[PDB]
Amino acid sequence: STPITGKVTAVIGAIVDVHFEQSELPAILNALEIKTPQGKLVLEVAQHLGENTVRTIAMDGTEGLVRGEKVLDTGGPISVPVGRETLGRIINVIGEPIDERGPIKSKLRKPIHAD
Amino acid sequence: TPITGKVTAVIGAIVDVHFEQSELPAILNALEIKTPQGKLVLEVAQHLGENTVRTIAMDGTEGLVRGEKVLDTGGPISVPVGRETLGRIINVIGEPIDERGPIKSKLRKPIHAD
Amino acid sequence: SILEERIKGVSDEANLNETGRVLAVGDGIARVFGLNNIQAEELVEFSSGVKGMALNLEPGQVGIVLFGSDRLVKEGELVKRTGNIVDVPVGPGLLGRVVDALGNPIDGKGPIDAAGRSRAQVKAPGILPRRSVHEPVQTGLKAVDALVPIGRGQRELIIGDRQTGKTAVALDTILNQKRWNNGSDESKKLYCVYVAVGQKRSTVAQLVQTLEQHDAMKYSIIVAATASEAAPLQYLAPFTAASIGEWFRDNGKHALIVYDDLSKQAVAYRQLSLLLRRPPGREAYPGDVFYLHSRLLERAAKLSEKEGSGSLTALPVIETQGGDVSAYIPTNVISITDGQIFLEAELFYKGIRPAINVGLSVSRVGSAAQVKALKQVAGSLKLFLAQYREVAAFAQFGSDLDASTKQTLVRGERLTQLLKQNQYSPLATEEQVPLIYAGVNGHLDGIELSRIGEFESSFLSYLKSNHNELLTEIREKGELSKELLASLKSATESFVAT
Amino acid sequence: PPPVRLFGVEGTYATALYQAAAKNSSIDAAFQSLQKVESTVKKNPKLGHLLLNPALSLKDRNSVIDAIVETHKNLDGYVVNLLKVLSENNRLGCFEKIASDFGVLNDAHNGLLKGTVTSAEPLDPKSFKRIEKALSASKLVGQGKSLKLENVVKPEIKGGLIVELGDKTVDLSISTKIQKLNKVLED
Repeated sequence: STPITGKVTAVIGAIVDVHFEQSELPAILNALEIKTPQGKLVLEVAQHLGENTVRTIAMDGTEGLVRGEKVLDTGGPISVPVGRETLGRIINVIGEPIDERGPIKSKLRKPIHAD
Repeated sequence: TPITGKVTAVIGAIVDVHFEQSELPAILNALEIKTPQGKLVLEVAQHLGENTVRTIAMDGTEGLVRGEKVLDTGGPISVPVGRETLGRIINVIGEPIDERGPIKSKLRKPIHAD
Repeated sequence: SILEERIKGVSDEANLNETGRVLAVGDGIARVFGLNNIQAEELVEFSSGVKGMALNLEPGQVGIVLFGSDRLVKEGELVKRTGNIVDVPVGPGLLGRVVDALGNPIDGKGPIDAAGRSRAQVKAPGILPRRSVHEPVQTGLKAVDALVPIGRGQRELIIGDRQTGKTAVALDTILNQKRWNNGSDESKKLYCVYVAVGQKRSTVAQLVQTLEQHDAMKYSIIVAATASEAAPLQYLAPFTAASIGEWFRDNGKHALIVYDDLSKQAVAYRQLSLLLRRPPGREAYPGDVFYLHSRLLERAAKLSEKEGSGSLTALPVIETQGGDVSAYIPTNVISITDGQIFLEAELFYKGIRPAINVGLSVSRVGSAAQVKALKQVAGSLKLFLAQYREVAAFAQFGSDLDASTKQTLVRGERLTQLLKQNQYSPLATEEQVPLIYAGVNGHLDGIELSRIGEFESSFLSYLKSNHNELLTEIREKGELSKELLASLKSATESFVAT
Repeated sequence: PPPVRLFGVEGTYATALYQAAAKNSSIDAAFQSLQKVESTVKKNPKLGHLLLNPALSLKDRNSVIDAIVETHKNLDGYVVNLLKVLSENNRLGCFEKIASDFGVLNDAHNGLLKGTVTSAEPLDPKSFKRIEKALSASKLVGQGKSLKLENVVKPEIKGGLIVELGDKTVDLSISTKIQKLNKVLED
């Protein structure tokens, strides 16, 4: 878990609103992971709306979401892998291999947002 | 049914009633507001809850005093049909216009149908 | 004490997990007070019998889209979570059956022989699961086959103004698949799934009768969601049709899925979004309209040896009401799809009926899905036509143009007339190869425009009688040998004119 | 005008009722007794958890009157009218909200103030008193107004201190100073 535990409040589509614990708010552009049998669904925090209720946009797909579902926080922008070991392989948005030559094992990772 | 209510609001011809029974006449039921305008035919289209429905009003809402009794027709408007409706001109309320007297009808049917 | 007892007395006394009591009714979209634990997209059985899936899980009050009428619904009722996301029977029993959205046979040939159940959304086959396409399929419309060759796994968007035989274009494809249907191989056999959304029961009924007449109803599945039938059910109708398709594909068997029309699907989702108060996009079609369409269309594939070997072929259809392709829904779809099969209204009146305007028709997948023989013959069919289009445009003036341009003009005119297609007539590819050879090798350039129609019928007959050796070979070898081309050359010449 | 404008969203109508409690001025003591009514709501919360439950109409208003019959009468006729008003507006989720806000107005009239000295870590009690003293020996607590200085622990609010009270702070934390040091040595 994390003290930044949020419980979904509203799934109205890609928009999924989460109700993080008071005084334990995340920051805009963070990456939330929700443990799921589909892997971890990543929701990008895009607003704070008040009293530790955020409105986040889903990155990956949604369905069967239990409203009130605990939300762990990665704490920041999605971290891809970087390296020359990212050469010659298919990678996806969250950085997962599509060629399935196993995990893109790399020395370093970097966030998606960079200045 | 003898479910009465009063007219809380009169926003256009989309009157809102506040029924006393928490049984609110189902969607597509019909209501008569008892007035010197005869009846006014309304058809429940939303229940806004709180025992306050919001009703489409088919007949004119002019002169409505707020808090005016309603009576529940209890279902979709029952038209008059028959082979003796042949040669009759009927209004929306299902009543003559050509005054070939009261509509000779045996069976009266709900306006909505599947 | 007394107040706590009395409080318990006026209180519901249910935690409203698995249940919740309706509150505020109307607009065919409900709102329930309760349902604290609920899974998304789950099916909830309202205790007025009606069942409704849930699309808004807004705090404390779940916005549940009914699959039925709200006239059945009365506020304050309980809704009890079915606990199942929507699912459909899928099976080979659908062959020769019309089914409604929930799969209930509306043809009334009784319960489907359903070899499975499926889930409303089933994810598209990945990069690796697909085989690289090389599966030709021919619609029996020469212009389509030649100019925009159709393969299996690709999406080709049939677009053009409404009911200008919009239906009829699709049905032509189905009829030529008889040639494959007769054929024993399952990779040949397309189990064709025609989806009719928003369309009236009478139209569909006429269509099934036509299919029965043409005896293709057998290998046909008709998935229908008529106009009356619910807006969620209409939205759900392509995706559960798709599931039936994935099952064929998975089985290794090939199929073709017609989605006519996606445009009414968009209107349905629009209705839902505007009565779920969800933000409506451009033209009031919601922000995640693209998400629906893209996932549906990308489910089409041809599979490798990883799984199956089947291929679902897709033909999406958008009827452009305005005829405006720059509208949000056509634009979104156009980007998604691998082709456009633009039709022109003016050319319909010009006498091509159906009329296909191939200026805005593309098939990016191309002639790897085109028969080798047919690739050869229609090779410069394109060049001549392309020249004809430009040449014809200047040529209307009525001036006596330079002869080289009028060589084009004269040849080009004959080609258009040659191409002309008549409704309810599919053409055999073996007997489309001669006509395109004849034209391309210019044996019909001389033949007068007026009698091109006369010549065509006779020519086929003359070959059928005499050069029937040629026809057998075209079918048998599917690529034309030099010898066969020469033989064909002589043959065309042999029937100098009718 | 009530001491301090809340801005008053919903509960602010009840803050105007607190102005009426100053007007019929026994309503100032009515704010103490209404704090006793909030204490009754603090005994309530099994029923209060049911009270966040929607849909109690005229029967909900009668049920609220039954809870009021369990009560002794703290906040009087203004409180009874507020019970009817909140019943009429049908919301228990801004029931305690009005309570907190009425509390702010009440303790504003009393003149009590609330400060805080968020720091990375807890601070001495000697420190607590010395800052409360300091605040009294500054214009911030002009004296005539009380203070409840609460040190809060928030290591996220890095080393040093931040004192807060009014719209006035002194922030002698580490992070801000480090920030400034860095910036100029990147210039």
